[PDB]
Amino acid sequence: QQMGRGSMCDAFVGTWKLVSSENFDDYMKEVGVGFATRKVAGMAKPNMIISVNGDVITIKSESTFKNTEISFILGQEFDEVTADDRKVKSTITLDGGVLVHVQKWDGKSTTIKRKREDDKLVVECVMKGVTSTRVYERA
Ligand SMILES: CC(C)Cc1ccc([C@@H](C)C(=O)O)cc1
Repeated sequence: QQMGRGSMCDAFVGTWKLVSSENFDDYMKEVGVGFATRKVAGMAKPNMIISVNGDVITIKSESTFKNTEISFILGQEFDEVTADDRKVKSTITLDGGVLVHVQKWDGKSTTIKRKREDDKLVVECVMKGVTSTRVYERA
């Protein structure tokens, strides 16, 4: 083994905690999440952990609601069971330094974008005309 070099996604690596969430309930409604799930998922305050190992990116989310973990290679689709229990087909790419996560299921699609803004990691969840913004800071 030799030690690898860095990459642009290193800006994302680390441990992040949710500090603010706007219009997430409306997002979840638009996605089709049911009442009891929305209310408990909307109350969650996740720690999000992003790591890189070679070509593989891992995103872990930990909360009192659910713990999730996905591992992927940019541009390479995978199967994902989401925290709300949708079975989706997911592809995650970089677009100009934004991590773009598209989920497809049941003829529907939603996009989750992650972007660095100052010391924060901003998450933008989009379902048709409904957007939710979630802001994370370093743990
Ligand atoms: C319909 C919802 C429950 C799916 C969902 C949206 C956003 C996240 C992460 C990015 C988050 O910020 O918690 C996780 C799950």
